[PDB]
Order: sequence, then C-alpha cells, then structure tokens
Amino acid sequence: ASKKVCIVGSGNWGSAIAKIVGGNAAQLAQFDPRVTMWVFEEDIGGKKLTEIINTQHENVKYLPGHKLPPNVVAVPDVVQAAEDADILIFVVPHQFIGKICDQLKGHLKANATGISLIKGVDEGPNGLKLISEVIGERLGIPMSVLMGANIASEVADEKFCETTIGCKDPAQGQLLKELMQTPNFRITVVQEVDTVEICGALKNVVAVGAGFCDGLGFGDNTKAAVIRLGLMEMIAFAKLFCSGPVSSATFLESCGVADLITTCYGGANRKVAEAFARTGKSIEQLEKELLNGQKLQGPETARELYSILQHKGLVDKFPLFMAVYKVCYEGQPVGEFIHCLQNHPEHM
Amino acid sequence: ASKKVCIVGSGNWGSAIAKIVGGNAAQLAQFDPRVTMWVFEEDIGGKKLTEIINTQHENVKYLPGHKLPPNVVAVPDVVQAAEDADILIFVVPHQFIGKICDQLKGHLKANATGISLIKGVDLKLISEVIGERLGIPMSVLMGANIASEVADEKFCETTIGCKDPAQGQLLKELMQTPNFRITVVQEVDTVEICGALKNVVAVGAGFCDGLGFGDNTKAAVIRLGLMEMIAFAKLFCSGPVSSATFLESCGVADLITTCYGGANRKVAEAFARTGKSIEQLEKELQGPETARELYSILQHKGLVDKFPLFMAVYKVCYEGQPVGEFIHCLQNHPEHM
Ligand SMILES: NC(=O)c1ccc[n+]([C@@H]2O[C@H](COP(=O)([O-])OP(=O)(O)OC[C@H]3O[C@@H](n4cnc5c(N)ncnc54)[C@H](O)[C@@H]3O)[C@@H](O)[C@H]2O)c1
Ligand SMILES: [K+]
Repeated sequence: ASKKVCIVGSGNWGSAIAKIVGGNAAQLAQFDPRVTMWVFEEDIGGKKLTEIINTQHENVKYLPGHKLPPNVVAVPDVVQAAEDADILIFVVPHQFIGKICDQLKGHLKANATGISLIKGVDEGPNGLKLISEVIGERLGIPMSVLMGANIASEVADEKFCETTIGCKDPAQGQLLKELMQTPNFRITVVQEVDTVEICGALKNVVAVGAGFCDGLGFGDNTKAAVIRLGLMEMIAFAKLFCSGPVSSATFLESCGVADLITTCYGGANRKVAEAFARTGKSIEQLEKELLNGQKLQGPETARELYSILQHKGLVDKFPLFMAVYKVCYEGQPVGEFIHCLQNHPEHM
Repeated sequence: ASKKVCIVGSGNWGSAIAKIVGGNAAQLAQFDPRVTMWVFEEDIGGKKLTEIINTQHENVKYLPGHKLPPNVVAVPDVVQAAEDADILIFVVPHQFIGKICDQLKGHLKANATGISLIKGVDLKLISEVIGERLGIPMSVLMGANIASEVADEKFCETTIGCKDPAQGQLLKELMQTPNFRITVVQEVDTVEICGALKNVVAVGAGFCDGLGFGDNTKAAVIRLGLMEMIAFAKLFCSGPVSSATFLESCGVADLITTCYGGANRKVAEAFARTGKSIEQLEKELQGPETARELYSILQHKGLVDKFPLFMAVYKVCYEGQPVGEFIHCLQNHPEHM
C-alpha cells in the first residue's frame, strides 16, 4: 500500500538524505515510516557501525553530531535492505555502485524504481556512460536522478538550497518530490534525466577552466565569460551526445547553472586548477598534496570528451573543453587558455 | 557609401569604445574611417580637452595613458558630431541622455541608426527613450564587461540586441575584437531589461552573503532571481522574450559577476551583517530603486505573489521587513510549485 523506501548508501550524503527522507516518510501518509538504509559494516573501535546507528541514531563516522530519525534502520546486507523497497535511493560513492548493483541484480521487488544521487559519469561504449544507466541496465529498473547545487553538511544543517529531479514519469517524479522536499531543500522536477545527469560531469571541466582564470589573475568579467562559454559547451555537447530530450532550459535548473556557479567559485577542481596555473605543479603533484591522492574528475572527464569529439570530428567546436584537456595532458601552456576562447563557435 | 560613425559620449566607457571602434572603422572598408566623438568641452589646465584629444590622441581626463586611434576626432558640439553619422553609439551616463537627445532631435541623417550602451533603466528602457525622441531604429550592447577592462583589452564578451540582421552584423563588425567578443541576438528588449533586473538579484545575493549563508544558498538565490528575471521579461517587454536570450552575456554572465562583485552586493552584505543603514554604507544603488518600480507594475498586473525574491528586496529596503526574512521568502517559490 504505502511505498517502501530503501536508501542504498549511508555516507555523508546518504546520512544527510536519510535525515530528510526518514523525516518525510514518517510524516507523510503515502510512505512507509520504516526506511531501511544499507550500511557497509565497519569496526567502530570494536562495536559494529550498524549497531551504533540503530542504538545511538547517529552515523558517528560519516555524519557525526546529527540525529538520524529513529524510523531509519541500518541494515548491513544490501539485499535485505532493498528486498522489499518500492523506491531505491542510490547514494554511494561512484566506486562502489558496481559492486552494490552486482549484489542487488535479480533481488528487487517487482516494479521497483530507483533514483541516483551519484554525481559524475562512468565509462561505456559511447565513451561516457551515465551512472543512472549503469544502474538501471544492470538491475532492470527505471531510474530518476537528483542533482543540484547542494552539499551534505548544509542539507543536514537545514541550510536553504535547491535541487533538480530528473524523472521521465510525471507520477513518479511527483512521488520523489514529496519524499525529498523540505522547506529548505526545494525541488524542481524536470523530465530530462540524461540532461540533468550529464551536467554533474561536465561542470567540473568548466571549473578547471574557471580555476585557470583565478590562477592567472583574470577578473570576474573574464571568469564570467569562461563560465558562460563553458555552459554553452555543456549545452551543445549534451545536445549532440545525450539520448533523451535535451532542452537549454534544463541548464537553467539547479543541476545546471547553479551547480556550475558554485563549482566554479568553490570546490576541488577549481582549487587544484588555480594552483596548477599559479605554481606550475602538475595535476598529479597537487592531487597528492591536496586530495590525499584522490583523482580529480574534471581533467579525467575532459580526456573522455576529447576521445568522443575526435571520433566525431568536433574537437574544434569545443575549444574550452579541449583547452582544459590540452593544458592538463598535452603540455599546452596554461597561460594560453584564454587565447583558445578568442574564436569561439558562440561568436561566429 | 561607407558608413559614418559618431560616438555620443566620451567618458571612461566612451573612450574605451572609441579605441575599439576607431580601429575597426579604419580597417573595414564598409565604414568611413573618420569617427567623430562628441566630447563635452572641458578646460584641462588651460587647454581644451577636445584639442588635447585631437593632438595627443588621449582622453587625459577620462582614459589617461591610453591612445585613441588618430582617426577618432573629438568634436565639442554634439549636433556637429552627429549630423552626418549613419550610426550613433550612445555612451553617456543615464542622467544626461535625455538632454543630449533634446539637442539632437531633428538634426540627424534620415537613414540613421543608434546603438545604446547605457546600462540600466529609466520603468522604461533607455533605448526606448532615445529611439522615440530621435526617431531612429535602436540597438543595445550589454554584457559582463567594464570600461577599464575593455580599454586594457582584457578578454570579455558582450551581447548586441538588434532586430535587423544586416544592421546587427555591421554593429558586430564595428565593435568586435579578439578580446571583446560579440553575440548578436534579435531580442532588443530582453537584452536591455537584464541590465536593470540583475541589480535586484545582486542585492538579494548580498543579503545572502551578509546572513552567513554559503555558496550553495547564494547559487539558489542567483538562480531564482534569474527565473524571476525571465518571468518578468515575458510579462513586461512588449517585444518578444525567450529564456534562451538569458544564457547570453547580458543575462547569466552579467548576473554572475554582479552577484559576486559589485556595488549592490557589497552594500547589501554590509547592511545585513551590521544593520548599518544603507546611506551610511552608500557614502562610506539602483537595485533597490528598480525593486520599487517592479512592485508598482506587479500590483497593476496582479502578480506580486509570483515574484517573492524581487518583492523581498523591495520590502526589505523600503518597508522595514527584517533582512533576516529574505531566505524565508524563497521557501515557497513559484518555481518549486
Ligand atoms: N557529500 C556531498 O556533499 C554530496 C553532495 C551531492 C552529491 N553527492 C554524491 O553522493 C555520492 C556519495 O558521496 P558520500 O558523501 O556519501 O561519500 P562517503 O565517503 O561519505 O560515503 C561512504 C560510504 O561508501 C560506501 N563504502 C565505503 N567503503 C566501501 C567498501 N569497501 N565497499 C562498499 N561500499 C563502501 C559506504 O556506503 C559508506 O557509507 C557521490 O556520488 C557524490 O557525488 C555528495
Ligand atoms: K575604412
């Protein structure tokens, strides 16, 4: 009768989302109050982390200081967590989604549906592959996405922000909006899944360019042009690459312009790009110094874009994306970045 | 045969444009190389400013240290400057364009056209003021750019709004350089209204900074402000309006740079942080004034409730509403209904 929800993931973001979804499932009649959350088990200094969560109602490791609602139940086995869910909320690091889908494949409730909160992009036959497609194809369920200018710490703290839900099915879109929306977490539902999703990968390429601007000492008007041309390349690339409908207007949603802006004024891609431009240190060197060795996604995405556009003969139509690639991997002097924007397709 | 250009105005902005325009007018066969610039005569240490420009080719008061192309001729009488021009570039401060137009009226060439670079509104668009008094087709140039940066050839872009496609390509040819990139669109009114409405959003963004909110909250305020800009334009502008025009420099880019750096944001932040008045911050903004005008026309249309960001700025500036309510006013926004 009422729809059962499983939150597949329990990290910083998954626990922030638990707070909201646990809250709204308990409140709202149409949702089963019992919300399962799959927790990868960890020795929390002796006690099982899933034990600590069900007793203390606090993800002491990944969202310390916050009270997860009591109707949210940690479950160490993902199949047991999801077996009865009508709605699956995928919120794990991209690196673990494959494993989780492998365990879940063939164990879901009939007509179960999913929504991916996983930002970024995967690899596929067409070069880039959307994570929501990896999930939906492996599990055989219809997929929505949730993407926007938001971060777990602020969503847990109830700091005002918005997000975009991409869902092809209007009725399912409205259901997901009811599950996730609060006075400080505002949702717009749009029908273009792929377009909402591809923004999250492309925005980080634009952020590398924005960081180059900061590191080369350009002003805000130059930077605003880099961001805007970057947005226009996002639109043009989605229109040529995405299946499903692509509208310019979708880029004016939170997943598009707002996430772009926040990523270009703060975030690891911008920060490392600026340091690269200022200091001549390699992306690799800065990754070790600043991100404990984490791979920065902006440069890696630019490399994938380069291969896609080379096979289509369109490298010259995306000068900002391709300047990020050439600066990061082919030793193009970062100081020439702006020159690559002086004959842009948008101004032809 | 070749088109004659007059730059009506000679401040920082008009001098910066004269650098660009004089160069392109000399190089391109389709333009007459003799570019007039109307220069309000001033005495600079005993010599006339116009004489200094015509011998040293430097506006020593408003753009010192920059050479103007020698084919730009400073002319002190605005009628003499404009009377043979086919293209007039209006680049004076808002407060004078009314008087300048009253002197020019009737004295222009028959087929003459205009482009207004005067950002901000009169609510009535300044290019409408000009085009209706002078009787000439009007275009606009608006984007994320400032005069000092254009003078220094720092990369930036701009939008030209021009209804006639042939006139638009000529204006683009007159103005475009490697560091001043132009997109021509045909929605004149949409381009121009952005310049006024962006300052309302900027005040809101400054409130957001002053209240201690982060970049994800500021990005929502900017984005909701952009949606209200689009909605208002479709409801106000007698000319056509598409959301796609707001992806141009005049829309999203100018909005971003104003909301991250500009007078409206700076004051609004300090006011929300310290509760320092406004004026004492001022001394120590067109955004609020525009908000007031928005309130008035939204009443007439019956749509005050559909623009809570615009109205929260007005109410917080003019009706005592506590700045601290600004974010609350966005928690049931039409975009999320
Ligand atoms: N953190 C944010 O602010 C934020 C905001 C928007 C979107 N997102 C997206 O949400 C996704 C997840 O981010 P996060 O903040 O929850 O990261 P996290 O590192 O905080 O999450 C840790 C979780 O990863 C899983 N995990 C850890 N080790 C594992 C292992 N050996 N095997 C299997 N699973 C393991 C567990 O579920 C663990 O709870 C990402 O795709 C990110 O893009 C995050
Ligand atoms: K010429």
